[PDB]
Amino acid sequence: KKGLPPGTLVYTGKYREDFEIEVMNYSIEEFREFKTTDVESVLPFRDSSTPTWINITGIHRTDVVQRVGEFFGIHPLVLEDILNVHQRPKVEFFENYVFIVLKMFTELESEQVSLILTKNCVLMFQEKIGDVFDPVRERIRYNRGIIRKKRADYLLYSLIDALVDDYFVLLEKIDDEIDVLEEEPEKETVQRTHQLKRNLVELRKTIWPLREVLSSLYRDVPPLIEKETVPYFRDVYDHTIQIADTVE
Amino acid sequence: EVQLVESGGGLVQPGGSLRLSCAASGFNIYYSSIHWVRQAPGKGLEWVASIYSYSGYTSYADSVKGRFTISADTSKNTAYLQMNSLRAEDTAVYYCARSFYVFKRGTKYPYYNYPAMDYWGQGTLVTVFNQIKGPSVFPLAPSTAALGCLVKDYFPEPVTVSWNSGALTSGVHTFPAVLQSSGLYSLSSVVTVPSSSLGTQTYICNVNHKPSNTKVDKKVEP
Amino acid sequence: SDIQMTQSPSSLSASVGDRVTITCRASQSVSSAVAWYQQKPGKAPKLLIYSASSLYSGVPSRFSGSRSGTDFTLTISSLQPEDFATYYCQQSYYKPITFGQGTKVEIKRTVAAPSVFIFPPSDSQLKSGTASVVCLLNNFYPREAKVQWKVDNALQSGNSQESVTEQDSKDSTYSLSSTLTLSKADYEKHKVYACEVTHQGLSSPVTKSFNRGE
Ligand SMILES: [Cl-]
Ligand SMILES: [Cl-]
Ligand SMILES: [Cl-]
Repeated sequence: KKGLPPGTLVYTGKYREDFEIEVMNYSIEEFREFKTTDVESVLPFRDSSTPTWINITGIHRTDVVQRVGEFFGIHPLVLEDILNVHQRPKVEFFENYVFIVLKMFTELESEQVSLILTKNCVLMFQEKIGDVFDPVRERIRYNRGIIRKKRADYLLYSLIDALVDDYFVLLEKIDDEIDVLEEEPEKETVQRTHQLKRNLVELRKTIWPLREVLSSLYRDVPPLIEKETVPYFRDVYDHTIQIADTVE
Repeated sequence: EVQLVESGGGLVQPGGSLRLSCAASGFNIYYSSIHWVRQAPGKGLEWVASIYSYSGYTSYADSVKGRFTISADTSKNTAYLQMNSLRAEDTAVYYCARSFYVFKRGTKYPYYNYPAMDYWGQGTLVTVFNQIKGPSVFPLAPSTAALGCLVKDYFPEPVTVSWNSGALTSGVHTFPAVLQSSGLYSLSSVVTVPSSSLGTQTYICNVNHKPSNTKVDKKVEP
Repeated sequence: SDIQMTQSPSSLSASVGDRVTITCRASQSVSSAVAWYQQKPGKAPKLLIYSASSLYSGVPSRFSGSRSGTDFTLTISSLQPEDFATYYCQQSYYKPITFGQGTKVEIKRTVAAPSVFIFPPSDSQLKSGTASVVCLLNNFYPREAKVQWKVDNALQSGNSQESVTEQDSKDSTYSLSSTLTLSKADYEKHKVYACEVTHQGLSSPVTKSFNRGE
């Protein structure tokens, strides 16, 4: 992107295998889900009276990103940031939507996930198939908790909460694997151990920009997040600050 | 410095095809979004198609989708509109236009304005036809005086009318054409004249239908 | 599911020095993503205002734009001769891009009653099997007029078409033609052909008529 001018829509990542769209539209009474490779079948949820989760996997299909973006009223410079997967997590507020860029860890792998909250949709953009959001899927499907009774702002909370819980499970799992490898002096074990330590180092770097995002979502929130949902965002934020540093 | 110039407009039949071009100077189309906007005779502006030239991403109004293809040749710096499956409602002035947007990145509240069309060409006329047919011309005879010509049963538009080969322009009114149930156009041209001039002054309407190469001079007397 | 942009009015009349106001209403929120364009006869549109209120480089400061929710206003603070034109609003928030219907800014003048003329069909036309009777209303203001056709005291419907000029450059008036089309056979069955005109400038209706045969 060094040569390219502002506004150039180019995917900068390494995943060009998968493409699918997955929709879950729900209310108190019912839910509906489907998978498709036909972008025209997701456009009508823009105007839905009930909350929709649209998940687009394979942003290498920049034609599909542009189609969805232009129909949903997403500014071209936001579409540029969705496709540019080499950037620091951040949150940006516009009049009709909230834009969030996060990292998702899932043989440790990173991908960028973008989320757009409108009054009735969460649009989620991913690089490759596989995510940490199955527990939210399961709550929609079997009507567990309160997600089916709430709006898209609570859907955003639920997705970010799943990501944050997974993050803290993951780095506990990495600490345990590292402790075991150290009880184990073969060349493969040593180089592997040093690999897992470098991985743990990159995991813990991402807490700082994530805390900036979580802070903005509960302190002077914009109108697309309702007063009643703010306490849920405050709980996700609070969960990141529990083992505080000490000066002594 | 920046200029868009459209060309390629003319007569076309259903079954036929027509390619319009928009030649851009002072900027490179490669990093631009180029639009076609059309205006049917006596109507408003209607967006047709757009191309984001860097990716080749194209967008179409539902009324042209599957009939028109927009493209960009980034070595000729030229955009094209390829018109297929022509219909009578495609008859219009076609304009090419560039869009821009103003922005500043950064902060939690980025300053992002949505695009507008800064540069436009002067447009190219597309006329859709089945048959070319020249008009029949009839006097509207006078009896302070009005006299005229009725210009009936032609296709397509336009027809021009002049009076005494352009020597008489004052008090002249040439009406917009109406489309009859026959699918042929009709119009009249009239002029008010001092009655005193009629008997003495000759009044000839000069009718020109360029599509059929028809010129007709009708003397109009009482 | 296209956003509709309802622009009003379709036409207005004004004098030089007037404050003119043109409105556009979006069917859904388009944030501020609204632009205004001017167009003169035979010329391409010109950008005046973008993002609802930003004046485009080189546009006179007497043009301003403002927003209130989904209501958008173009204001000409003091109309100058070169501002008689058509104006369009456009939203670029959602694709497809949508335009308002347009507002034609016309020259205000005093009411002027039409002068009315009736023309029988030429002998030349009758030979080919059709008869057009033409009613001309000349040099009137404002544009609204009604023409009713009567053949032997029978009110005619569905067999006439009207055409109106744009405002004349010299006197700011309109003219109109109404053409009654009959088969030769039908034209030769009846005697009296009349058109009746009503217009704001006329204190009662005007009829011009002829007898077929003269
Ligand atoms: Cl709570
Ligand atoms: Cl010629
Ligand atoms: Cl309004």
